[PDB]
Amino acid sequence: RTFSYTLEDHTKQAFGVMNELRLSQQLCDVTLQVKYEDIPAAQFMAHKVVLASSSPVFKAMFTNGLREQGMEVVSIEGIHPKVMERLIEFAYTASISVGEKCVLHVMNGAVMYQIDSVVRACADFLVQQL
Amino acid sequence: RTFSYTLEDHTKQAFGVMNELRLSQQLCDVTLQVKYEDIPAAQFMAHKVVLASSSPVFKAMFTNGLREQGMEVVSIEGIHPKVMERLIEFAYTASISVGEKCVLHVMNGAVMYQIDSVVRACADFLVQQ
Ligand SMILES: [Ca+2]
Repeated sequence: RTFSYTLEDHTKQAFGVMNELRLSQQLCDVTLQVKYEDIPAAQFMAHKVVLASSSPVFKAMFTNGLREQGMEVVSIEGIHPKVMERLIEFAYTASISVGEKCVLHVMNGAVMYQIDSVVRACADFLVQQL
Repeated sequence: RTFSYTLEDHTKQAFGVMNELRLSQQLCDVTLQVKYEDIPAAQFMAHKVVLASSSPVFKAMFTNGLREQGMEVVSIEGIHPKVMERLIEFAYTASISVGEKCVLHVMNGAVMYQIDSVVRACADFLVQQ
């Protein structure tokens, strides 16, 4: 005989704790430094695994080579802090919420990190405004 | 107007990748060394955030002390490797599967790491037997 059990809510509970840890700045091993014209650089701390889990681009970036130990700082250009903030929040929560006139720029930021699900959703939202 | 989107399956997909990373032994920042009487220590590579997300014991263990630089090796005693394996698998997949006659020792491990859900399921199983 075999005992089996699965907790249906597990991955949502778990992500809830991981997001708490991100906001507390605990266990974080990467800092995203986001530089946008004529405004100060912003910093977002996160966990590489979590970014990897949602984005093949971050996955490739953090499994390639092997970086000298500790806090990695990654320079990001071409994307507003607030777009990156929203992609990060998506990785950690499963949700994103954006002013309708800026959906195009979020989409492009999701393109850049190959977050296909938010690329599609953005796209479908733009197509129903035609 | 506002644009709103949630991907309902996101957290299952993302745990699927995190689990692949664990099995490919990439990005790992902790190696558990599990020692058990008259058997050599077994190693298990995992991601601290992930273990912390599923176990307050792991959470406390990795948030206490200093922001560790790189791979930490951690001695563990009082749990067979295979019990730890199944708890780690549970953390990363939401599922655990064990032969009936060892449910008790799995329950004990889940108590040790304060995985409450698997404690309750193991209890439930042992009472209706
Ligand atoms: Ca408890």
